[PDB]
Amino acid sequence: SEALQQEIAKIDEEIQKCIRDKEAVDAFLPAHGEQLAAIPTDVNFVTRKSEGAHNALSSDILAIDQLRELVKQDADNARLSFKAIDNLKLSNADLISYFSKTADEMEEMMKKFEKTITEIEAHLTGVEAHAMAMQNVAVDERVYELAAVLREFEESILKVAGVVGGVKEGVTELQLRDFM
Amino acid sequence: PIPEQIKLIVDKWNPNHPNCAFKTYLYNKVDEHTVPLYGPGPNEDPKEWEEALQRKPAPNFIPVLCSGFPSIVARLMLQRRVITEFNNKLHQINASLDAILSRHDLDHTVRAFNARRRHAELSRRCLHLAARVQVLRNRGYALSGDEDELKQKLQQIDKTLNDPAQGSRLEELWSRLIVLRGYAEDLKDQINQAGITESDGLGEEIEAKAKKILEDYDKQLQHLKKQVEEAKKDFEEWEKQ
Amino acid sequence: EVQLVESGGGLVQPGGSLRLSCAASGFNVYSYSIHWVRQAPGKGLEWVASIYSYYGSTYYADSVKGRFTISADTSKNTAYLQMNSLRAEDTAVYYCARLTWRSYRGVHALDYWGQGTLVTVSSASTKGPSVFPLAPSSKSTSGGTAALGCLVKDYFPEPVTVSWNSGALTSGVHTFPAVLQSSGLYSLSSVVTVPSSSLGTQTYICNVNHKPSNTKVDKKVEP
Amino acid sequence: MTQSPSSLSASVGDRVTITCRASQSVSSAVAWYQQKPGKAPKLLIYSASSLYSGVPSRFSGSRSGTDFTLTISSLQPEDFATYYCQQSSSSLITFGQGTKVEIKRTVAAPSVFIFPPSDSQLKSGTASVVCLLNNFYPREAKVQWKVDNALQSGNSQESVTEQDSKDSTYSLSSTLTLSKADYEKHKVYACEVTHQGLSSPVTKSFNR
Amino acid sequence: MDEIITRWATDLAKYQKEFKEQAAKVMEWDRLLVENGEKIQKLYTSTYEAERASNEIERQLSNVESQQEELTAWLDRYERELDELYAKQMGERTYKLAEKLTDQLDEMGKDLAKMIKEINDMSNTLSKGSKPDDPLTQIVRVLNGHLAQLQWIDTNAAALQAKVAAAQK
Amino acid sequence: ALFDSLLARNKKQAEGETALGELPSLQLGLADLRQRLRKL
Ligand SMILES: [Os+3]
Repeated sequence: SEALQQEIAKIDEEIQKCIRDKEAVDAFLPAHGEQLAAIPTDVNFVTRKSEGAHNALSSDILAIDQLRELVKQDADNARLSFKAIDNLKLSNADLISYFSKTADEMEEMMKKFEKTITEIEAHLTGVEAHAMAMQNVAVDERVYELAAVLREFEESILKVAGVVGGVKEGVTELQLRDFM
Repeated sequence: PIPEQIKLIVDKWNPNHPNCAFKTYLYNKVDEHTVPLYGPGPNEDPKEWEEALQRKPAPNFIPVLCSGFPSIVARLMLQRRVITEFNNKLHQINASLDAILSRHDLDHTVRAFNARRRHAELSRRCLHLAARVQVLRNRGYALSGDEDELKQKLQQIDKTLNDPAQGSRLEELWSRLIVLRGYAEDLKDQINQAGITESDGLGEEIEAKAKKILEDYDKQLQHLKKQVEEAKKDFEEWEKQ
Repeated sequence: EVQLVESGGGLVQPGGSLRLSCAASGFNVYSYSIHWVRQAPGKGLEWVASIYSYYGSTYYADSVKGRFTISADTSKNTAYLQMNSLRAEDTAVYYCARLTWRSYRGVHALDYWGQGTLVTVSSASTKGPSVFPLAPSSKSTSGGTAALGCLVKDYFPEPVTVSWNSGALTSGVHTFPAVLQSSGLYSLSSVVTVPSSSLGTQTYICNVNHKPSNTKVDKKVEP
Repeated sequence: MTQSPSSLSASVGDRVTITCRASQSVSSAVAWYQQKPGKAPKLLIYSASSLYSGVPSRFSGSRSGTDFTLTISSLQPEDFATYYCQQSSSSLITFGQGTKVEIKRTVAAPSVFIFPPSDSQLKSGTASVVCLLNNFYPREAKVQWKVDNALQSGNSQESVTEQDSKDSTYSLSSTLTLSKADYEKHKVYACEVTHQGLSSPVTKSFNR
Repeated sequence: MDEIITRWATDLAKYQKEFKEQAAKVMEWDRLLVENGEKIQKLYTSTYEAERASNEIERQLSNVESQQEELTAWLDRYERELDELYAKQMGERTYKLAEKLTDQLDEMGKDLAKMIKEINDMSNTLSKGSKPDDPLTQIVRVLNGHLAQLQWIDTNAAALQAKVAAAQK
Repeated sequence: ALFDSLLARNKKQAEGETALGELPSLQLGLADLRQRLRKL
């Protein structure tokens, strides 16, 4: 009974010693689990901030693009003026187009002013009504508005998309008819 | 049949792999052309190995022998070791994005705006010089021809601007705005009590979803915009041919 | 490519007022929330106040509520800690720091600290030190170890610089931390251990300097 | 209640483990920080257990119920500094008392050197008697002045220097300030020191 | 003695059934790890791209910034030849009217801008004025932006559609 | 930080300046906006 009773002890001890390792696994799980679950939330966050920067830089491109062509025409218009003086110190028919151009340009800027003015009128006339109701009256109801807006924007985008597709295909038609 | 079950149980709880009963395989990714290596070792049944390779999730994966608990502990050890690397790299990305945003949001915006105003100023100066050039040199009294058309346009626009009504509309509008300013401010001060209802009423959860839907819309809109842009740029080509 | 420059600290009379400035470089201040943490000399770290602009929130420690006022200029991209009604217990090295990538969740940890600025609140005015010699009583023929030193007494504010033989002698030297006396004046003792036989042979002269008051004193220790 | 840290010590390469107990057991938000003398604090662990970037692997943070722990499996010559934990309850960030670790070595008694006051200081109307305890370990050391066999206290200040970089032994200056009046009225000035390494308290005295 | 073999075998099956689960969980975690890792790399790429682009924009705002230095110093240089021209002549009002006429509307634009800003202020403050840092006015604004952009798209697309009818000859 | 940049862009948008044409546009929202959308 000695060899047996000892063998069972050693065996059961070894098994118990293995179960200690099993438990050791069980212990080191939840922490590591949280750590793991943390990751996808961050990468799914950092990926968002990148999109923010990209939307910011891409927006910054058009800014310089505008500033590029602006200094370039100001470079030429300031150059066309000196060559006239450098010609004098040792083009009068040319600047006429430039002045008449500035005129032609401003001629619409005035129309823009008129437009915006008319809009402002049309808007404040609404402000009056809004206040006129707001004075007359004197959360959950407006939440419906947002949804009603968005579900309508979906539709509007889907409407525009058709127009866009129609145009694009309409252009490729001519493109085709060209080399066809 | 007693000393067989015992030996089989002693065999089950063991790393010697006589039907270890803790036999699971984990797939470790390895890029080519290292697939030809690995290559099991001491007590690997090609049956188990191939059967593992059989139901492969994706190429460039090699199976790994996890016999019992120390192995799964070790796998965890690695998983943490990579956890930290992941977080680190992610933070690097974060930091570089912060740097880019800090640059743009402050250093570049100011120079853009500043440069634009400087352009406007220099445009004014440029026209002023370009104007004086057409004065002093062209003061030979013989200034006519296309000048009439210029002063005609100038007179037209100048006459359109220098009108009583057109000039008056703005002045009328301003006061017309100030009326609503005072009225609104008064009516606002009167109903300046619903603050908690307002702040708490607004703060919600649908807002988060709305933001998402907005971003999606923005993407779709950008795509459409660029598509139309291309449709234009691609058409003005055909306009020539 | 990220740093927090801290300034605006220094000396001030009790009940006075100061404005600490923490200029951040490498990230938008609005996106993150900036924290202030002071450390009193010989003491541990003490949280002072937090600001997060994108949320418009401000939080202060109990020990400075109402008295202090944190802020931050987004355009200038800089944080500010306005301190009013100061006390002698507000004497501490003020640090400025930020949290992890944004918040992000509830992972409150200060990754990037600055080097901090020392704010001293005391009533005493500027005063130059007096250097007193600590003569050796041990015999020169004892063969053991002979101790010497100088006593830089009654000066304000900190810090002062003490050396031996114009930076020459440095082995065995000990310049103790300046302690605060009742009056509000600082005082220290700068000692040095040398062989017994070196007495008489080596000319020991302690060089003391105090920049804020424009004062320098060289004193010769003797048997 | 700004407090100073408990200074413990151990030999190089010893397995060290530090623990803070938060009154409110938190989900995460428990950062650990290191700080060397003269240098600002640096982040070690964040989110209770997540190791931070730019930190050796020997530092390992963990939790056990309401107790958070910072483990250093192998103490290195660069690991000798002060360590703080951080509670965060949205908000009011609370820093623990901190914990300074110092290198361990063999026991060495301090060299005692008593210095009477200068005659130039007595000219101004002051008398400062100094007692220097040079180069010892551990940092624990007791000092008591005696004026004509009369125990003094409150009038005697103490100042200690940082642990030496080479031999790792502290130096302690005990300064007893008095007025010319009280000073001149006495003769026997004895400085008693008590230390672990010494067999019994060595007293260094002088007669005016 | 069977009562021991029963315990052994029960414990065995019991802990096997659990070890399988643990392993499975670990596997799933690995999948998660690589699945994210790919995205991390994508972020690395995207970020590097952003970095390079920002550097480019930085470069652009120095050329455009120095072009406003040469074409300024020269504009100042011309003034000498201008004063020389004056010096030559010493030994018009219509243009001066043209410039002020062109310049006067800029002030109108500025004032109009001020007006619009104030109107926005009054409308925004009136609708909400106890939390100007809120997400409502945010959605409003961004959503207005989207409206405007959508309008632009619609109109321009309509213009291009009209432009095609010309080719339908 | 995307929506944030959308706000920021749409914020800087309706605020000046001297750009020879692009003046800040007034914001509408909700009631007027839906109809303004339908009138597309
Ligand atoms: Os707002």
